[PDB]
Amino acid sequence: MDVHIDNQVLSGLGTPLLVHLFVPDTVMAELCPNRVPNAWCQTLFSDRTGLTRVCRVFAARGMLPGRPSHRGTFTSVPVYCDEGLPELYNPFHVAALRFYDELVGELQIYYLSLFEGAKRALLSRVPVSFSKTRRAIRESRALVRGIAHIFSPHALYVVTYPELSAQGRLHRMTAVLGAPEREFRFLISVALRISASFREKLAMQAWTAQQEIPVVIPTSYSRIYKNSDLIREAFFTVQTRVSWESCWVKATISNAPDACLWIDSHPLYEEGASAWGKVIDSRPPGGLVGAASQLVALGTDGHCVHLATTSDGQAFLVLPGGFVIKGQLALTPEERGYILARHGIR
Amino acid sequence: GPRFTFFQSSRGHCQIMNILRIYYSPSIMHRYAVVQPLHIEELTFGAVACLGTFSATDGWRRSAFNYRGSSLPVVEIDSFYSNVSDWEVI
Amino acid sequence: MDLKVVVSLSSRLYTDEIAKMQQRIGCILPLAQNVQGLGLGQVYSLETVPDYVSMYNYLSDCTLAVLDEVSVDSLILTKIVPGQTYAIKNKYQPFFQWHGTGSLSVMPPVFGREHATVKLESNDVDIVFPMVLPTPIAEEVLQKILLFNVYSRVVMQAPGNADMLDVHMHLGSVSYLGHHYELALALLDNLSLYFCIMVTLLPRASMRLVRGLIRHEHHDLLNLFQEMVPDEIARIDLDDLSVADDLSRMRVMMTYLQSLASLFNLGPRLATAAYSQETLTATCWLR
Amino acid sequence: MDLKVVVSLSSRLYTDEIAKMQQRIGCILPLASQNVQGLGLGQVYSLETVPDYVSMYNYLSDCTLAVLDEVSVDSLILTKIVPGQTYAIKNKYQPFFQWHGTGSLSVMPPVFGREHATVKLESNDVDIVFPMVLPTPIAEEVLQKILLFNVYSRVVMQAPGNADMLDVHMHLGSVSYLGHHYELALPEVPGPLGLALLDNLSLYFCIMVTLLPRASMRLVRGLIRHEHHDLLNLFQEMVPDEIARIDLDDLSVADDLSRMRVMMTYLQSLASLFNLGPRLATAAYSQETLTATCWLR
Repeated sequence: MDVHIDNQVLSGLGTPLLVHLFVPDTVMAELCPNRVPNAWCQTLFSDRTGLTRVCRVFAARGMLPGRPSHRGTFTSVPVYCDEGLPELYNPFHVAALRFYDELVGELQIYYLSLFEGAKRALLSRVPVSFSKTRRAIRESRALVRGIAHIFSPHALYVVTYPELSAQGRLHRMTAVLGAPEREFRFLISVALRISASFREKLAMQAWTAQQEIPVVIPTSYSRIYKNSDLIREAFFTVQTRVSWESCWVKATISNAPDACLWIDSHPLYEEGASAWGKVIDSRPPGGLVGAASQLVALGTDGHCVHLATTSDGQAFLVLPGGFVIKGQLALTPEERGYILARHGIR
Repeated sequence: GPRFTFFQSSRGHCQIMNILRIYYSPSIMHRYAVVQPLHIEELTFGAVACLGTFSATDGWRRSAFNYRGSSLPVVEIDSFYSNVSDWEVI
Repeated sequence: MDLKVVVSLSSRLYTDEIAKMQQRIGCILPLAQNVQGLGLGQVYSLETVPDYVSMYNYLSDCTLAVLDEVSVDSLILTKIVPGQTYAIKNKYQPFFQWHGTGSLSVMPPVFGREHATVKLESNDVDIVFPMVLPTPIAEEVLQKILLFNVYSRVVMQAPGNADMLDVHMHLGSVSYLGHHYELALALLDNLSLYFCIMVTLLPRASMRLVRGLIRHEHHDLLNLFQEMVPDEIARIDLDDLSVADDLSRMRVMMTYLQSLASLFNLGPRLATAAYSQETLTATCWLR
Repeated sequence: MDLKVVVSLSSRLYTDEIAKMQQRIGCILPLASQNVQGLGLGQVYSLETVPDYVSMYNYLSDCTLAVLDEVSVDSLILTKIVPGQTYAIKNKYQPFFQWHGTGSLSVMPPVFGREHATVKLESNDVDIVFPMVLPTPIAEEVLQKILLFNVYSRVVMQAPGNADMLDVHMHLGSVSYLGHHYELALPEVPGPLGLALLDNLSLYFCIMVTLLPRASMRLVRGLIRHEHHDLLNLFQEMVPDEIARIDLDDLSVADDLSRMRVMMTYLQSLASLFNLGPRLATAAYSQETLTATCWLR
C-alpha cells in the first residue's frame, strides 16, 4: 500500500481524481514475459479521439496483497477526462497505461470495468502528508473486489476505501461506442495502403524478385512452395492484430531518434504469434557486417515472412527465399502526429 | 535519553559519515513515528567529530578497568595521535 | 626550521606606523615577500567595492601569517604550516572572546573597513588584517549580517513589510557564553544575492530531485520517512517547464550551493588549545 | 619518517611498456596498503562494469594516494602520501590543465576516457588505469555535472516520447574551460553507489526545503520587478508560480533566525559531503617546468 499514496500526492497537477489498483501476476504474463517491466497514463477517447496530455504513474512489484486469494503487483489509474464537472462518465472508454521500467507492454483498461468495480466495492512547523492518515485505519477485506477484466478475460483487483470528498463524489457518479474500434481499423487502413503500395510496386515493375538479400535456394522451391503461393502475403493483413509492438509504427516514432531498421516477423502459415518489432543495429562497432549477418539470418528464416520498415519513408517486404518487394511509406502527417502523441511527446 | 558512542574506522574522514548514516538508519527510523518537531529544532539527529588517529599495525587490545564493585572491560588504544576536529551533523 | 618572512618596506616610516603595528603585533595576515601584495589591501581597495566572496577566495587562496615585530625598514612576520604550532593574541578592534574555544575562524573584517585597517600614508598599501574570532561567534555574525542585508534591501525595496526597530532588538545583538556584544552597519549585497537566488531555485531543484529519486528503491523505510517530510505545497510544478532551462537552473543551483557551502564553512579554520586569560594569548595550530 | 615504499612486480615487465612508464613518471596512483593487483584503479574500474565514477571514488578517497616516480623491470618504487610533507607533483595528463589559478588541487576518477589514463601490462595479470589530477573548480564542476547527468539521463530514458536524447549530451556535454571544451566519458546507468549519493543528497534537499527564509522571496520578487540583472538572466523576466504561492504569508524575523541556524548547519553538512576525495593545498606551482609543491590538507 505504498504506490497509491505515492501517486495520489504526485498527480495533483494534471489529474483532479486518482483511482488505485492492483494488477495480478497472471494477467500481464502474456504482456511481458520473465518479469521484465517494473508508468505513463494517456486515456484516449471513444468518439472524441483527438489528443490528450500525458500523466506519469508510479508503481511497485514483488509486494504482496493483503488478500491471499492472489499474490501480485501494484498499479493505479488516474482519471482526469471529464470536462468541468466530473459527474459525467464516458461509457465504453479506454484508458491506456504504459507500464515499464526501461516502454515495453501496454495496459488498456475501461471506465466501466473500473467504476462498476469501484461502486461494487463501496519556531515553525512541518506539515504532515494528509492522505496517508486514513489508509492505515481501514485495513479491511471489503475494500478490494474482483472485477472481470474485459480486454483479457481475467480478474483485476481494485482497491478503494472511503477516503474523502474526491472518492466520495466518485461512488455517486453515473451518466448516459467505438473506443476499441478506431485503433484496429486505423491499423487496417495503413496496412491496406501499404499492401496497395506493394501491389502497385509489383505492377509497375515486372512482377519479379530482385532478391536484395542473398540466399541460396533449392531447385524445388517452386514445388515445396506452390505456384504463386502468396497465401501468407494474402492473410498478412488479418495477422497484424498488434501495431504498437509491430515495427511498422516503430519507424515513425524512430524519426525523432538514419541507417536504422526495424523488422516484424510473421510465420509461414500460422505457427504462432512470433514476434513484433525487433532491432537491426548500425551504430555500435558490431558494424555493417554484423547487420549483414543478422540480415541474411533474417532472410534464411525459411518459415517466417518478414516486413521491413525504414525511417526515411520506405517499406520493404521480405519473402522467405530472399525475395524482396519494394514499397513506399508515405502517410499523412496527421496520423504520424497521432501515433507519436499516442506513444509520447512530439 | 541521549548517548555518546565511539567509532573505530580504517577509512578516511570525509567518507565516513555516509557509511555512518547507513549504519545509523534503524535508529532514525524509530524517530518521527511517535514525535513531530514543533518550535523547530530536533531535525538534527546526532553529530560526529574526529578524535584523532592511531596505528593499525598494533590493534586495540581489550583490558580490564576494574572498580572494586564489579568488572568492566575496556578497549585500549595504544599509540594514539590525538586531533580534535569540528562537529559534523548527520 | 625557520618560517620567518621579512617584508622589505620601500619607504622609511615614522612613529605612527610603529605605534599602530605595535598596537597590532598579535594579529594575523595573509601573504602572496613584497610590500604591496601583502594584506587585504588588494581587495579592500577603494578603487572598487570591496566584495565578500572574492575576498574569501583570495584569503583561502594564499597562506596565512602572523606578524611578530616591526622595525623602521623591516616588517618581521612568520607564516603558518599545518605541521607545527604557533602563538596568537587578539590585539583587535573588537575584543570579543577566547573562551577555551576548541575551534577558531579567520573571517574577513565585516564589522568595519578601517576598524582593522592600519592606514599608512608613507606607503599606500593600506594593510588590513582579517578578523580572528571564534567559530559560533563567526557563524552568528555572518547570519546576522546576511539577514541584515536582506532586511535592509527589502526595506529599500518596499517600506511596507519590514521595519528596523524589531530587528535592531533582535539581530543587532550577538550573545555567547554570558557575553552580550553589539554590531550594526555592498559586499553583503552580493552575498545576499547569492543566498536569495540559491533559496529561490531551491524549490524547483529539490522537487525535481525528489521526483527523480522518489521510487528508485521499491520499499525502504527511510525513503518513506524522508518523503513524508516536505511541504505539501512545495510539490506542484515540474512538467510545465522544458528540459534545457530547467537543467541550466540545476547547474547554477549546484555551483552556487557548492560556493556557498565552502563559504559557510568558516574559512581558514584555526584551532586553539590553551588560552591564558591573564596574558591575552592563545596557543594555536592550523587544522 | 619513511616515504619510500618499494613494490615488486612478479614477472618481467616487457620493454615496450617501460618506455611509457618512463613517460608516466611523477603521476599519482592509488595504493592498497606488497602485491601487484589493485595498485592502481583497474580492480574497481574494469571494462566489464559501467564506469560509475563513485565506487572508484570510494576507493580513491578511502585509500591513501601514492606518487609513482621510478619504474624499473621487476621492481618499481612508490611513495605514499602522509600529511605534513609537501609532495612534488607533475601535471603529466593528456587533457591539459594549466595551474594558472594556483589553487587547491583535486583528484578524480578517469572521467576523461579510458585510453588517456590506462597502461597495458602484459607481464602479469594486472592492468593499470590512472586517477585524474585537475584543479578544484573544474573538479567540482565536473563532479556536479556527472551527478546531474546520471540523475537526468535516467529520467530522459524514463520518457516514452524521448524525442531528444542528444539534448543533454550536447548541452551538459563537455566541460567548462576558457582554454577549450574537453569532452568527457559518460555512463548510461548510474550504478548503485551513485544512486546512494543522490539518495543522501535528496535527503538533505527535502530536509532543507522545509525551511526557507521568507524575506529572501520578497527580495527576488522586488529585483525581478526591478531591472533584470545579468545574474537574473535565468528567469528571463518571469516570476515562478511556486514562489508566488509560498508568499501568501508575511515577513517575520523570529522564525528567520532558527531557519538560518539550521541552514548553516545543513550547508556545512552538505559541504562535508562535497569535500569528498583527498585534497591538496598548493604552494607556488612553478610554471616553466610543470611541477608543484603540494601537501595533504
